[PDB]
Amino acid sequence: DPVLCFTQYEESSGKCKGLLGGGVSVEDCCLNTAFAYQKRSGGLCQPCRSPRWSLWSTWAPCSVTCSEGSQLRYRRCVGWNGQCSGKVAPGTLEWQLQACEDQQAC
Amino acid sequence: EVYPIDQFMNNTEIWVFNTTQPDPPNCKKDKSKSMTQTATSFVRSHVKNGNIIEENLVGNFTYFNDKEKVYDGIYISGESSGVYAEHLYYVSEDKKCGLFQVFAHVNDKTTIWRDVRVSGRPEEGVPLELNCTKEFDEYVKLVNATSKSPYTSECQ
Amino acid sequence: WGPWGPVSPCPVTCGLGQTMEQRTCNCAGDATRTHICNTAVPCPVDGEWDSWGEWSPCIRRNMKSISCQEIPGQQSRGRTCRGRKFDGHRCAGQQQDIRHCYSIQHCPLKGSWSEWSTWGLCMPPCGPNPTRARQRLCTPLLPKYPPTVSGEKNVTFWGRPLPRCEELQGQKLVVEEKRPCLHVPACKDPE
Ligand SMILES: *[C@@H]1O[C@@H](C)[C@@H](O)[C@@H](O[C@@H]2O[C@H](CO)[C@@H](O)[C@H](O)[C@H]2O)[C@@H]1O
Ligand SMILES: *[C@H]1O[C@H](CO)[C@@H](O)[C@H](O)[C@@H]1O
Ligand SMILES: *[C@H]1O[C@H](CO)[C@@H](O)[C@H](O)[C@@H]1O
Ligand SMILES: *[C@H]1O[C@H](CO)[C@@H](O)[C@H](O)[C@@H]1O
Ligand SMILES: *[C@H]1O[C@H](CO)[C@@H](O)[C@H](O)[C@@H]1O
Ligand SMILES: *[C@H]1O[C@H](CO)[C@@H](O)[C@H](O)[C@@H]1O
Ligand SMILES: *[C@H]1O[C@H](CO)[C@@H](O)[C@H](O)[C@@H]1O
Ligand SMILES: *[C@H]1O[C@H](CO)[C@@H](O)[C@H](O)[C@@H]1O
Ligand SMILES: *[C@H]1O[C@H](CO)[C@@H](O)[C@H](O)[C@@H]1O
Ligand SMILES: *[C@H]1O[C@H](CO)[C@@H](O)[C@H](O)[C@@H]1O
Repeated sequence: DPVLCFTQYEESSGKCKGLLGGGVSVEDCCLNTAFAYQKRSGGLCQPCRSPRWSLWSTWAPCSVTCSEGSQLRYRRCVGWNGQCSGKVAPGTLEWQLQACEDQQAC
Repeated sequence: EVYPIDQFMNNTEIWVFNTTQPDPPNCKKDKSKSMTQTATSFVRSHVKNGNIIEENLVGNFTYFNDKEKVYDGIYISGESSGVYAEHLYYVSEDKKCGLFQVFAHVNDKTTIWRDVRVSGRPEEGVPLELNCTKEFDEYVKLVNATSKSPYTSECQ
Repeated sequence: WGPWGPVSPCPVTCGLGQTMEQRTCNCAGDATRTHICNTAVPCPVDGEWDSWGEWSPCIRRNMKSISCQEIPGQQSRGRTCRGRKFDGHRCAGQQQDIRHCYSIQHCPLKGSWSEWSTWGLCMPPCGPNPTRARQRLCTPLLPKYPPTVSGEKNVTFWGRPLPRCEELQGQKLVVEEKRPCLHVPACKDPE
């Protein structure tokens, strides 16, 4: 199945940049480890470098009116031809849930 | 490596030949009476003002090593000098010399010392294996400890 | 439109590149048409450091045992250059990490109860009824050893002692409190 091959991956908010085109296999795209690929025209961009966890996102806001609430954060296994820490497959997310208080918790 | 304390202590008499214990009593020795699979029951003896004092103790075998396959230490409850733990860290090739880490706690002071112990009556003109005594001498030099021999030939 | 000219030589020496052909009006539409070219040659892949991993045991050359004593030993840990391939660069930097240590490995010590830790994370995240935990721990009374120099060099405490404290609420090592995390948002995947 042909993928979309890009010349650059953006380490921040992982996105493909510098489109080459769309009729290539992953193997040929990723012959260059600086490259990145996309499954089909607008989905998840995976870089061709070896898999490694991405940086945690910033904390999403926490669901409160005035009280104590909670908030989420995530990171993703991103890359190709391998596995991240803990025998995990590319694309798999890891989540962290933190308690939160915006105000004095009235 | 880890030498078995259950093998070293399955002998009739173990004498303390040298120690950094502050002001130790004379003729400190252990006499095995009956060892179990997880603990050894033994008699700890020493001399105080010419009087022989005997404590009937139980040392529960445990592991201080990482592999946790060979017993190398004992916990002791109610030892009169406050010794709560002993760790065998060296045994000589002839198996007559052994080096011990002794942990004691008596009235809000926990302290440590080391012993050279002999699995039998020490001899007069036969010194222990040079590696056994040399490691202890190096410890004494590196810690600025004062060493004393509780043993004499007059010990019963 | 004239005829398509030849495709230019692929401008890369490994992996994929973009080659174009041109035309001349001899005209609406494209004068140029680009293609992906495959070299079929893999590019070099630079190696990348693994993580250090665990410290080796604290030992002194020609001293069998240091534990529970104010006697510096030293320790090392290693990491491997992984993934270097098709003539990529070797890793830069030190392969081995070394430091001076004090061994308190398996030393039974008198303990006192620590103050409460801060609340941990909500576990399991996104799971059903996620709850977080905090603990009070039996901390051994740490020795006041000097961080002087065996050359001036640092000496770090290492090893897991076996701290002895009076029992607190039926536990000898760890007292744990749980608490639900409340008003848990749902883990909407962003794709
Ligand atoms: C031509 O020969 C190849 C074997 C490579 O050594 C090429 O260098 C590579 O050029 C690409 C840029 O497209 C980089 O991604 C690689 O890092 C670089 O090694 C050389 O130009
Ligand atoms: C997430 O956790 C910390 C920051 O909170 C960092 O080690 C890194 O950003 C990681 O991805
Ligand atoms: C989330 O937690 C705090 C924000 O309060 C920061 O350390 C950072 O924004 C992190 O992503
Ligand atoms: C380009 O496309 C084809 C050749 O591949 C022909 O129809 C013609 O040469 C055109 O200019
Ligand atoms: C050039 O492209 C094609 C010829 O192949 C036509 O659409 C038209 O002739 C244009 O000039
Ligand atoms: C090794 O050194 C420290 C770990 O102690 C970190 O910066 C990182 O894990 C590195 O691989
Ligand atoms: C060894 O030193 C300490 C543990 O005492 C940690 O920073 C880490 O485990 C390292 O590998
Ligand atoms: C446990 O720790 C110390 C005693 O070891 C005291 O602060 C208190 O008894 C606590 O429960
Ligand atoms: C933890 O709980 C409260 C404060 O959070 C206090 O009783 C004390 O600090 C304890 O360690
Ligand atoms: C647990 O609860 C509050 C709110 O999250 C924290 O600020 C604090 O760390 C406490 O241990």
